[PDB]
Amino acid sequence: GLPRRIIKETQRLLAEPVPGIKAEPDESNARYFHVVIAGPQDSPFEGGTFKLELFLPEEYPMAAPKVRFMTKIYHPNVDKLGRICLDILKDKWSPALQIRTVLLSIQALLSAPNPDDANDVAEQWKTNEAQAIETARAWTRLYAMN
Amino acid sequence: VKVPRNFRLLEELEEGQKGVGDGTVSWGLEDDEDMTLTRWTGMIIGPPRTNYENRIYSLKVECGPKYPEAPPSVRFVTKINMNGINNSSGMVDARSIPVLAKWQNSYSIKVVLQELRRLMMSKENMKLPQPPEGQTYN
Repeated sequence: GLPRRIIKETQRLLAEPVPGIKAEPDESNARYFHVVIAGPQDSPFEGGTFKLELFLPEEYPMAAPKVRFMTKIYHPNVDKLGRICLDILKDKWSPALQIRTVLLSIQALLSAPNPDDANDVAEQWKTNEAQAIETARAWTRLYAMN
Repeated sequence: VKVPRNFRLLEELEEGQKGVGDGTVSWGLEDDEDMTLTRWTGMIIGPPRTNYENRIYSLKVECGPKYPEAPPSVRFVTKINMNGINNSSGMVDARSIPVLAKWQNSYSIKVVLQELRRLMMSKENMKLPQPPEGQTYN
């Protein structure tokens, strides 16, 4: 049976959305969510709209939700297949947390990136921040506007 | 539990990196930066006590936009004489391979490659004359 917790979280997402975030369940799959996060004001991603997908696996909420960026983005925490490096999506998940926490955390990651982890983009952000920010802006113009 | 394509193929990527125990089949992305997760490579070691024995077969597997609802496409790069494999293009005829002919959405790249390996084990294939080792299709 579909866990009551998933039904209630879905209702809550529809009734009280997170500002700057759209999140809707897939018509064919109640465990599958289509998410859009607006690029935060004053960040390198300002003006962009970023598509993500989220999936609630069998053992949710004991296991974390899985989340993938679908829109190409230049960010210390997002690898080349869109996988997100975020502690509460791995080690630090707990059933005390919920979908809304994950969505707010990703928005927060975009608003003010923190490059300490380890990968080429994080390294650029640490030692050549100006270029990293310009590249993130360029990719927002190129991939997050249409 | 239905796993949507974009998450299923990331699972299959991690499983392929982990590999099966004995290395008799393997799979991975053709381009490990391919966001669409569409084009994969496969590897089958020819089974023992057959005319395929010990030979390394390289394959190309395509997981289209409707995978895993729709079966993947499969092509041998290494030339192989085996029922269902076109002897000039290496393409695998889905009608000839039960796992593809009767595809179900719980199947996976691993399952397809293991099925092809089991089929090289069959009475109909195991004694088929084979081309000189190493040959490939145009």
